[PDB]
Amino acid sequence: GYIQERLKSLNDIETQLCSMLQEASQVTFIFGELKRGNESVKPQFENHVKQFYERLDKSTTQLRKEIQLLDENVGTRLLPI
Amino acid sequence: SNQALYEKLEQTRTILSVKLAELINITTIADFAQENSELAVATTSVMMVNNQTMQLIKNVQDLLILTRSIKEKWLLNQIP
Repeated sequence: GYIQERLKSLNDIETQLCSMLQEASQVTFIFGELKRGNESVKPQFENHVKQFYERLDKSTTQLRKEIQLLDENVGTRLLPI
Repeated sequence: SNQALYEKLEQTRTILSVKLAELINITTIADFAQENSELAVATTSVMMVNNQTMQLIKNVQDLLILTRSIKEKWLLNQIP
């Protein structure tokens, strides 16, 4: 159903947000490595920073669409207030 | 009341991008004895990055609260 689709999109967003948190932990742990003089993980540092951004952009964009869809469904699938 | 959802979203994205940009600006360079010991520059940088991460976590949390509220509107206000 339509509502099933919305919930699955929303669950998908929850997954993206968890992935973002995973990136943040990696960025953090890798910084500690760089500061200790382990320069070997510098490319991964830059990659995880870039991914956090890409994920921020994608998840917030999908969220904005979901809010729009709520608004369009007032009176049709969703009770007014 | 949905306008409030848009505005919360904009504000949270705004903060996340600022906090990430701040994190990007913390020197990654690898690590007068008294000065060195008092300022503890290398330690301070690690603390700064972790402080950014604490806030990245907090603000991602806010994105989850928003997502849940959208889920609940569908679950609760659908026409039977």
